[PDB]
Amino acid sequence: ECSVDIQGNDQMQFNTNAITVDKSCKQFTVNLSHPGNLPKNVMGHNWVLSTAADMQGVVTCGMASGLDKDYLCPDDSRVIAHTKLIGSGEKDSVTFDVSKLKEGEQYMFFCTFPGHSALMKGTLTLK
Ligand SMILES: [Zn+2]
Repeated sequence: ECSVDIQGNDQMQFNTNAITVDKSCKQFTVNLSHPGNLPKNVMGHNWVLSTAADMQGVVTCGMASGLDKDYLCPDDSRVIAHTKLIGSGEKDSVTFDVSKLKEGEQYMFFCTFPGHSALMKGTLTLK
């Protein structure tokens, strides 16, 4: 409806590649969980949303910020929404206002844990 449940596993994979946000939604929520066995310092996953153009810079800034900031730069204006960084058996939800999205743009979601973004990314589109 106006939410999606996403799992990030021990093989650096999200279980979706593409999220659609319905125009009727005023908020949208992502419920993130982490099946598998590995703790967050070795296989952490977050779900972070930006424009496609901003993805790399978000990722690089996160790398500079490190594990103790959950691999995101504090106050990064390019981050539309984000969960916290989670490890196995943990969960986190993020809810954001759909007014923050422009219609028909293919934003990207991804994990900013070192090395996860090229495998752990997808599109989000407001339709
Ligand atoms: Zn990850």
